[PDB]
This record gives sequence, structure tokens and C-alpha cells, in this order.
Amino acid sequence: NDIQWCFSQVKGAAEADIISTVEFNHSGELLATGDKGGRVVIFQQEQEHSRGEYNVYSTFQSHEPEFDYLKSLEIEEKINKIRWLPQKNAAQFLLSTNDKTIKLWKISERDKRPEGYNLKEEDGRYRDPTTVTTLRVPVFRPMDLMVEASPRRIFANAHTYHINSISINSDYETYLSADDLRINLWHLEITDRSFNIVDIKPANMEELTEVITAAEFHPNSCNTFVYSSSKGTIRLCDMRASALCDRHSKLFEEPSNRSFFSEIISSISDVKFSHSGRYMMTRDYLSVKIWDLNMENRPVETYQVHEYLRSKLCSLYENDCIFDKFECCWNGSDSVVMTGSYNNFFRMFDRNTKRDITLEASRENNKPRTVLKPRKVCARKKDEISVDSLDFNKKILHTAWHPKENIIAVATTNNLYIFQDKV
Amino acid sequence: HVTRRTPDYFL
Amino acid sequence: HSSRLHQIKQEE
Amino acid sequence: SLYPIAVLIDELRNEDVQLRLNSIKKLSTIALALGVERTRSELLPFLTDTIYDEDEVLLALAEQLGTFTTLVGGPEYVHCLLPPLESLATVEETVVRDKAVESLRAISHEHSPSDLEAHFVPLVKRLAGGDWFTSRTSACGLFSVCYPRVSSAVKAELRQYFRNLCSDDTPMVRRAAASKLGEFAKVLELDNVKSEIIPMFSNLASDEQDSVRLLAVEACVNIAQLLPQEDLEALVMPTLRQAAEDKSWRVRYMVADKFTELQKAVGPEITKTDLVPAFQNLMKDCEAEVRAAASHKVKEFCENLSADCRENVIMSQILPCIKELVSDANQHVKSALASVIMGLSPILGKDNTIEHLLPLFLAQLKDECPEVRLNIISNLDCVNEVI
Repeated sequence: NDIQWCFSQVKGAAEADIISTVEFNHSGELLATGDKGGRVVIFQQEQEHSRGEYNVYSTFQSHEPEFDYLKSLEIEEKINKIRWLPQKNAAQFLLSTNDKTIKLWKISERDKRPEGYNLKEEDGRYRDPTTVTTLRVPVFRPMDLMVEASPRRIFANAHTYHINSISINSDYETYLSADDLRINLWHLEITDRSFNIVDIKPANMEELTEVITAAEFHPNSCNTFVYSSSKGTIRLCDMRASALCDRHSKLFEEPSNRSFFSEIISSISDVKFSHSGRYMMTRDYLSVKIWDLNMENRPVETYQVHEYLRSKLCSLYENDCIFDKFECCWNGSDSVVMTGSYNNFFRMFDRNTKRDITLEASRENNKPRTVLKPRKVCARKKDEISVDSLDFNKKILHTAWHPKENIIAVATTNNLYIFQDKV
Repeated sequence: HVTRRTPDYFL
Repeated sequence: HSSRLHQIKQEE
Repeated sequence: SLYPIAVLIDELRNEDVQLRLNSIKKLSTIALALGVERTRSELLPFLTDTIYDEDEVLLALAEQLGTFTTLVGGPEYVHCLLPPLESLATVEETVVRDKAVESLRAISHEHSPSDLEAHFVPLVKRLAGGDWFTSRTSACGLFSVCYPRVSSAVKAELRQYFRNLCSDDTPMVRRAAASKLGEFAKVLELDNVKSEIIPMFSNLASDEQDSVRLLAVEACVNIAQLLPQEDLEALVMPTLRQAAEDKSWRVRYMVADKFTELQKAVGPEITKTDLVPAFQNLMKDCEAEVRAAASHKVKEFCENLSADCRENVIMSQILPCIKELVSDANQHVKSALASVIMGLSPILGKDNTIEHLLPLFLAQLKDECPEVRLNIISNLDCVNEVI
């Protein structure tokens, strides 16, 4: 039943180095990570199923720090989201965003260079032009392989608030970007204008009650996208109905836990369509809920990430941990969903069996093909970990599942862990 | 720049 | 204090 | 006196895009000095697949390669220009591919019929069957130029290849196939248009992607002009009716946007039976974009109606809808009418203009929006000659 996960790799070791996003490409051969420093590092799998290891493939500075003179505020270069485009040609393309700007990056391999000059040597040593009589055209010669990353398009100035989501449409033309109150629709080849399809900004900010937390396009349907709010609801929009999507087609929400923190913990941090697109998953602070898109009034499945914290919310509020934005992800077949927790724990929920396992991303097990031991938390029998001993600074916010294989990328604050199915 | 009228690329 | 909604109200 | 040429050739390696761009624009001078034989063997292989890939530099390179037929030795060696253009027809930038395809179409006319089947048609097959959908997208635009001048056996292969593109997994390719479907049908024999084009046209018109279906409206206009009027009811009209009722407002917008073009193609008889009910629905569309698009076509649509029923149809069917549009909530829908409503006066005459049109003119002149009032005032020329 349970997948026997094994340590495969650890990469990394400073604030700038903290990983802020992890994303496999569509084929799964490339893995991208962003950090608070604005740097993108791409790892390529060795292709000598496939269980080859991932090695640094490209590295570039996606975003630079900038100052908003108009409002006298610094702009973080932190990379919030990375999204790969479907492979157009030999090159690779990904969208990279920070709070304000989305950049389209082309990553391409080059293995040849021009050679030959008329008026000088390769060394740069010039010669008298008077003696130059016969022309010669330069010829391309092989060179050691290198990978170059260049920014092809900049999508800037369109968002007043902080970008939280980018999502590519299935039509291969457009993608959305969502800040706290607006969702804008872009054409991948047009930077000078964008279409604001959703705007929940109230007339008077004193009356503000909801902010957008995440937005995603349906994997198959070109006209369907969802966005979630801080109030814990998900609105499904139909672009066919009308040009502007201020009217949702469906609203997903649930009707003894009415604590002071109920308003905080209910905020949805991440929403993910299943690969099939029939189910939708949302992560809030304490639970993962899976929605059938045909059932608005309640989820079909609910999983508790960490119940032992439900009594400690007071402490978590006092150290700001309660506002952590955890993510979730489906596996390729949509049978297992993975989400992170504290103390470098990450949680696997198998839908078919309804079984749980808790795994730890730690260097103590830094031996390849060594099986990870399931963890148990107790509020203490043999091998159980006390709740009070959990380190809340060790947060696994960002995780990524290989599109086809049982390979997962789990990012701690500083280190990126890669785990594989025992083979 | 950002408009609520449908741009040409989406019409 | 740390709520994203609160930050927006303060800012604007 | 070859020193200036040497500077240009070396500048092709220069890091400065502007200097490198300048040399590319002067490739004709470089090729002219080098010679016909050297150009084929030395210059083109350097240009076949360049590492420098600025959109402006590649776009300039694609333009130049379309005029190199004389520099490469004339039509006898025109096929030497294919490899450089085949590379440019694969890049990620859309305009560069569009320019490269344009140049390929230009030099195709200079290929002899033997050369087409020997060098050009194989190029189309490589692009059409390529692993990268950029190449397959480019291939869609090359079928129409090589199809007319090839043997029947080659023609059958080309139609099969075009059919595969219409069924591609990637929407980007299917959009290109839908866009070029009209012009490919124009070169096909009428028998194959009915047998092969229509099934592809029907499939693309019911595609899952909205962006693909809306392109079928353009194909509808082109195919309708090719078929005899008697065959429109069986082959074209069933698809056209679905488009007007399509759930996507984007598809209905295209029908409204190209309604007069459809009117000419189908003919007066089909217009009365099918288009007039369709136009009424578009004017009452839930989406303001569709209603505004239909409002622009009110004058042209009414003008083209056959005189046997023009005035009666306008008064009984079209005019009631216009009254609702005058009071439309959307500012842009009302502005669209104001610029064309005055043009119905010559059609209806003085008596009808005063009794029916004039109240609408007064209503729009009292509208709060300045744009609506300005539009009415700007188009008083037609009304003055009638009343």
C-alpha cells in the first residue's frame, strides 16, 4: 500500500537563500526553484521509469531589488511562483513572478560559436587593412555545451497589490495573474496591456472583507478558472458566460470550532486542480479539503494536516506562525496528495486507502536509498515526538510532485530535498 | 494598460 | 497585525 | 575596395545588436561582393542557424532571405535558401515565423514544378510532421502555394498532411490550421472541398477550444463563397447556425463581427430565412460586446437586404430590436448605434423616417453620454437629404 520513500538528494547549505517556490516542468526532467534573493536555479535529471539524480542545469537572477519611488516602498525580488510553459521547441520557457512583475524566461542550450575574422585574429590582434584582399565568411565550430537564460518578455505595472498567483490557460495563448483584489488576463506575447477580468475591490476600503489568496486555470477547459479567498470560499468562473467574470458560476463553501481564530485558520492558502480536472483541492491552515466540482455545498474528502496544533493556536498567533501559507499538490494519478507541516514534517494522504504517513526532511538520514521512517506526534511512547518539542521555525511550505514518477521535491527553509520511491 | 474592455487579442 | 487583509486597509 | 565589405562581414559576429542588425540589412551587398558561388557555399551556411536570436535581427534576416534568389544563382539554385528559412520557421517568436513563412511562399513561385516535389514539398512534410509545434504551426501556411503545381499523387499526400494538422493535439497548431483552412480550400478542386474540407471545417467548428471555434467563422465565409448556393444548406448552414448559438460569447462576437460578410456569401434567400433571425438574437445578446458588434452592422445589414422585402423586414423584424438597443444600459452599445442608425433613413423613406426613425434620433440626442450625442450630430448628412 504505502509508498516506501527513500532519501535521494539534498541541495543547498541567509535570508536570500531561502527557497520560495518549487516546480517540475511538464515532462518532469527539469526542476526549478526560486528563493527570496530573486534567483532561479534549474536542475536537470540525468537521463543516462527514470530515477536519475538532478544536477544544476541553469542559474540566473530572475528579479532584482527595486524601489517604488511613487510610494516610497521597497519591492521584494522574492520569487513567488514559477510556471513552466509547454515545450514549444528545443528551448524551455517558464514564467517567473515577484510581487509586481512577471517575466518570461527562455532557457536554451548552445554548443557552437562563430570563428574566423577578416580584419583581426581571434586574440583581438588587429592587422593593417591595406593587406586585406580576399574576404572570408566566419564558420561555426563546436564548443563546450553551455546553457543560457535570457528574459524575453516583461509583464509589469499591471498590479496595484501583491501578486500571489500565475496560471497558464490550456489554450497555449494566455495566463492569469492574481493580486489581493484583482485578476488580470495576459496574452503570452503581449506586454503592454492586460485584461482585468475579476475585481473584488470595494468602493470604500474601510468595508474590505475579502482578499484573493490563490487563482488557477482548469487544466483542460480553457474557459474555467477558480479563485479562493481569505474567508475560505472558492469561486468557479466561466469565461464563456461573459467577458468579465465578476459573476461566479459556482461557489464552494461549507456551512463547535467557532473560536477567536476561526476567521484566521479558515483562509485558503492554496488551491489546486487535479490532473484529471474533476476534483479540486484547497489547503487551509489545519486541513486539506478535496472538492468535487459538481458539489458546491461540501467537500467530498477532508484531511487533517496537524490536529495537535488546534489547541495551540494561541501560541501560534503570538509568534505569527498562524499566518503561514502552506501549499498542497496532487500526484500524477490523483490518488495521493502531499502537503507540508512544521518541524520539517510533510504529510501524505492516500485517497483510495484513506491512510496517512508523516515523513521528515532531515539530513540525519543523508544516505541515498535509505527508507524514510514514518513519524508519530504525541501530546510519549517509543519513537514518538512530543508536540512541545516541535520546532515551528522549520516549515515545509513548498513541495512539488513529479508529473509522472514517484519523485517529490520537498523544500525546507534552506535545503531542497528530493525523495524517490524504493526500487 | 489594464482595462476592463476586452482587448483585441481576446476578442 | 499580520493579516494580509489588514495590511491592505492600512496601506490604502 | 573590399575593406568596407570586410567590416560588414566581421560585424555579423559583433556583440552590438545594432551593428549586427545593420550588417544583416546589408546582406545583399555582402552577397553581391562575395559572388554567386561563394554565397551558396559560404554565406548561407553561416546564416542557416544563427546563435544570435534577437527578434529584430531574425525578423530582418527572414526578410532578406526572401530576396536572395538572384544572389544565389537564380531559380536554378533557389532551393539553397530553404535551410536558412526552415530554421527561422521554427523559432518561438510568432512574427519571425510569420515572416519566414512569407519568404518561403515568395521563393516557392520561383521553384520549378520538379523542384517543388524534390525540395519544397519535402520541406513542408518535415515541418508538418515535426516534433516541435512551432514547425507544425508554420507548415499550415505553406500548403496553398505548393498544392496547385504538383502532381495528383503529391496532392493527395498534401491533403492528408493538412488533415493531420487539423487534428493536432496542440491548440496552437489547430488554430493555425483553422486560419489557413479557407485559403487551402480555395486551391482545392470542388470535389475535394465537399469531401475533405467540410469534415475538417465541421470538426474545427465544434472544437473544445473557444479560440479554435471562433476561427471557424472566417472559414465559413471562405467556404460559402466556393460552394454552389444549392449546397450551402446541406454543408455550410448547419455549422453557421451552431456558431450563432455558441455558448462562448467570443464565438458569437465573431459571427456578429463578420455578419455582413456572411450575408454576401450565403445570398439573399438564406439571409431572409436564417440570418435575419440570427441577427435579432445577436442584438439581444447577454454580452454587451456582442450587442455592440451587432449594432455596427445594422446599417450595412439592412442595406444589403433584397428590395423584395427590405423595407418590410426592417420595419417588422429589425426596427423593434433597435428600439431596445437605444435604451441599452451599456454606453458602448448605444454609441455604436448612434454612428449608424441615421443611415436607415434613405432605406425607409421620408414617411417611415419621421414616424419610426425620428423618435429614436430625438431619444439618442437627449442621452446623457456625450459620445452618443456627438455620434448622432456627426451623421446628420444622410437624414438631411430625406427629411
